Amino acid sequence: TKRAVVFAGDYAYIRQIETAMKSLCRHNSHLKIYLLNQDIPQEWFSQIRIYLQEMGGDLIDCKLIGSQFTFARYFIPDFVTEDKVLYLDSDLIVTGDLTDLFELDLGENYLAAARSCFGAGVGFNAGVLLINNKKWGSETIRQKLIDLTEKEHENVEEGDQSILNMLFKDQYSSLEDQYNFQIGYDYGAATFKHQFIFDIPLEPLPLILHYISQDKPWNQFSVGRLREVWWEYSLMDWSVILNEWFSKSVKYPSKSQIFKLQCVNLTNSWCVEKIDYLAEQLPEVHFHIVAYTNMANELLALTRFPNVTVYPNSLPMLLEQIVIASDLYLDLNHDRKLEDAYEFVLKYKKPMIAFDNTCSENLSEISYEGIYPSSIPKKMVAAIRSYMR
Amino acid sequence: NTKRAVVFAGDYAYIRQIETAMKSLCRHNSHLKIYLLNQDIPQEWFSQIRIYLQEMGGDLIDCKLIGSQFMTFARYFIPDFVTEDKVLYLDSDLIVTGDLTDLFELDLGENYLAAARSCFGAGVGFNAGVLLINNKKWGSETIRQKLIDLTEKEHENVEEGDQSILNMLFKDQYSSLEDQYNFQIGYDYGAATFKHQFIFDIPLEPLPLILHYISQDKPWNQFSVGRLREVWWEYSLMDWSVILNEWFSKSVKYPSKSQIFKLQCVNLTNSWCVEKIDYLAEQLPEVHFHIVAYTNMANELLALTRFPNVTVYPNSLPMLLEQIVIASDLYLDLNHDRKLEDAYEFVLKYKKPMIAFDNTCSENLSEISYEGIYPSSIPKKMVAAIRSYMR
Ligand SMILES: [Mn+2]
Ligand SMILES: [Mn+2]
Repeated sequence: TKRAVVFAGDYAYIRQIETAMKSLCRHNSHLKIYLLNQDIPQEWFSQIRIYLQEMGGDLIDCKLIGSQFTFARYFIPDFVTEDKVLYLDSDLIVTGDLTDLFELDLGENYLAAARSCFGAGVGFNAGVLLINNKKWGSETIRQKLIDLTEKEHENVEEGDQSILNMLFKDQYSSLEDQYNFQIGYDYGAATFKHQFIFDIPLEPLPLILHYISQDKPWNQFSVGRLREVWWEYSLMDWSVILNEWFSKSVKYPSKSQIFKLQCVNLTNSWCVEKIDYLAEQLPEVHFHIVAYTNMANELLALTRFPNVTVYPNSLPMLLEQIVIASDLYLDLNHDRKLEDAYEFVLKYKKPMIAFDNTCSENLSEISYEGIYPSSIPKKMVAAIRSYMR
Repeated sequence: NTKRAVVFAGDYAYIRQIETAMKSLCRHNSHLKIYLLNQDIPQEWFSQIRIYLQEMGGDLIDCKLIGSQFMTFARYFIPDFVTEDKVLYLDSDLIVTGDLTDLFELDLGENYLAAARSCFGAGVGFNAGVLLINNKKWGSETIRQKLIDLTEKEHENVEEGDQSILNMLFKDQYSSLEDQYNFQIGYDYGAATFKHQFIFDIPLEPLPLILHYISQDKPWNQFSVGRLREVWWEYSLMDWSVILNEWFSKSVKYPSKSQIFKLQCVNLTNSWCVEKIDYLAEQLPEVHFHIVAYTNMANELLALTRFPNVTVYPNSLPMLLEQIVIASDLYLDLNHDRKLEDAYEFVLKYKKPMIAFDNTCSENLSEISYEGIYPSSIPKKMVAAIRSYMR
């Protein structure tokens, strides 16, 4: 059975994130990792998802694209479905079996959280949270965290960590220091002459190393201890991690599914009739959605699907190569139709289909191999599948 | 067999591009001595990747451009670092898809370089992203300085960074490379913009030997419009183990130089000058030297990142030094006066041997404090002394 973990980071931190995830996975099978992000490319998710699945888990691309949306942590209950989830920062390393941490009862607590810097900071450290997702959702904790941040964000040193403290004061149980061992405090410890911090044993290795502060181990120069450990995981090939688990008979089939069809549309509108439904309904079809300008969030968010490539600011000749490379044109876009498409559809004799509300006004029913009901799009799903061999 | 010289140039921010480019090269070509011109790539990366290149009969050379004698123009300094008579320069925004022997073995004669044309002929001159360089002649004819002087003169009235200058100076003096050895597939947006339709009829089966993803439209961005996006990602996401296992099956497998340290040495400095530290690091690869300061460090010291066996710790603090001193075998009191008390306090307290050069002793705590004072003019004695503390 699957244990739920969540990270949040943009593509600029993909090296840290991937590493955090590598360490985690090294020592823990059956992980359903949810990754909140905005800009991480989809080829990365396709490949890493294969590995997670092979270890009896999964990888969920949670796109924070839309006006309703770094304070990504806040949105955890909007994406995560299980009752309990572990949030983890990306500037950190997992050194062993986290069973205890996973299997811990929160009771009526909103979350479990370790103290800031071994007792030196106020409150708890936000970098490891065993979260009661059921209660975060069913108590509207997301919107509460949002509204608390509008009301006073300046009056609070330390970002969303201070806000999570300010809301959950005395409403959290507490994790031991080794499940969020803030080795990155070293520079601050040394700064404030906290001599006994350097006396804490680093053998055996703490279960979670959290390299807080600006003094990061992956930088050129770092003064903090355990710099060498981050690099062990960062430079570890995924095949090392996997062969460990395929040595101890923990091996599952992936879903590296290949496409049985290549579909394309060119749009000059945010609205592409049933594109989301068609995407989820046809995993085996790569949809190519092209534009000549910037795209609105409703389309950019299609990055969440493994099987949809989106092309903002393309050009006619690039569209043309896609049409050549395609099996089927889907005439789904609403407002102004762009002529270049019909041109290329005729030119390379490409079949075309549409919905009753997305047909061209300045065109005729022989141009379409079928016109399908936009309120019964499963009929379009069956039509599309009929072009597969 | 023997090694073919290759040089990349790029900073840490592009490490994902650099490493991918190096994976696609190594996937298809064994026995590569790779040089890499940079200022901020951490040593742990080099250490690990070096192991791989060597296992394939090659090597990886950290070419650190730290010091006022030197990054957008890193190419210029190729003939200061590279020692072979011929070297292949490569941009890091690119993929190698096969055997490059025809390129490596090409005779330049008296040509200073070989290059492919810019954008299939669309642009003026050659593209600077793949260069078969006559390094012997670049060195022997002071090309680095002329490139710097032609950049000093008329930098303001040229447009392509240092490709302009490269083309300005070598105009009518290079042999040509076929397009497939610098296939600028990244020109696709540009070729679509200016309606160069025939660009798009150039067949991409079989795959060009060198794909070069020029322009702001990169295949590794969230979105891009250019073709052959898939192939960059095929390499980026490939484990090094696949590359190595492919070679081992074709009987190409060399042992690595995995040196393991026999001693740990430390110094705290308040100056740029740490007596013989370069000499010492070179003579003593089996010794891990740790050089610490409480402030920024000068380039002479930051440059020590070139050695695989020296860690350098700018902006450290007393309690951090304390922990390095605890873990270490020997204190080398090499800094050039303005001795910081902390070192001597930690040295006594944890009962650490401490040696020095004749020109680098404290004036205060006299010659019983040092287990040996060695000659600064005969530093081979300090070397032999350091090894006598090994086990
Ligand atoms: Mn953090
Ligand atoms: Mn380039």
